[PDB]
Amino acid sequence: RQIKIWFQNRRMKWKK
Repeated sequence: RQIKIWFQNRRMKWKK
């Protein structure tokens, strides 16, 4: 399945 790096790859694109 997914949801492991998915939005994490869209997460890495953050401002944290």
